Amino acid sequence: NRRVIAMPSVRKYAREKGVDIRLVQGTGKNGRVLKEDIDAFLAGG
Repeated sequence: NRRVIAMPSVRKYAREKGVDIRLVQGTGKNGRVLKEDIDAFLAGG
């Protein structure tokens, strides 16, 4: 197995944008992928 440190909202996010939290830049407590983390993943440059 391999549980991810994301929230029910962040999941919908990656599901609505097409991103995979599993590989997002989780900066939250204990590497927690938050909304800002999702935007950061898709953003950059």
